[PDB]
Amino acid sequence: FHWKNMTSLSIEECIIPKGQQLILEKES
Amino acid sequence: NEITAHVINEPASLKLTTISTILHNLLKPRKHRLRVQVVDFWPKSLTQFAVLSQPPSSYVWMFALLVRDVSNVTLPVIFFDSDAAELINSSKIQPCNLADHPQMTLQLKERLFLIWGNLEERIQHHISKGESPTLAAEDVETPWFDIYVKEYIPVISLTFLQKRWRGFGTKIV
Repeated sequence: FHWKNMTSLSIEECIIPKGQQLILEKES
Repeated sequence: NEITAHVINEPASLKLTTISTILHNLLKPRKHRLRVQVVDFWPKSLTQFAVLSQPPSSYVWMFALLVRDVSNVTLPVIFFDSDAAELINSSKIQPCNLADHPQMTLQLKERLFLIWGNLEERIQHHISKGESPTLAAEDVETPWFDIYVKEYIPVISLTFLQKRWRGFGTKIV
């Protein structure tokens, strides 16, 4: 598959929303 | 698929799945483990592997590795900021304007050599020849390593095209 990230990449896309970060942090 | 001594992972209880499984009951954040090979990367210049975050000259790591699994399917894995620092694993390699730091760029090349072998060389070879960078992957054997990815949906309907993956807990040694 031709992925978007292999042509363009921005800081927006790298930021994990605070709520989703909390889910990952707890399950760790 | 014997993994390199050159990549260590953080202690974790996650078990090994595949990229096929990841792409094929809801869309919440997930945390996977893969045994993988680097097949491509972005951006093409290592000179652009750190970007300006806060003016006038505060930079952060941001790049993506296109990785491939036993199941012949690829995934773009983003290394950003502290996770990219974790991977790089070198006190002397820090985010900055890389164009102004040739020696450090060379040091970055040498470190990333341990995860993608002759991939970068071949990718640059093709660019100079006027050919597609994707040709590089089949020219060379790149090493195998375990990688942890965190799956998430950033704020930029809501589809799968909207998911991103971020590497973490993985260091070059």
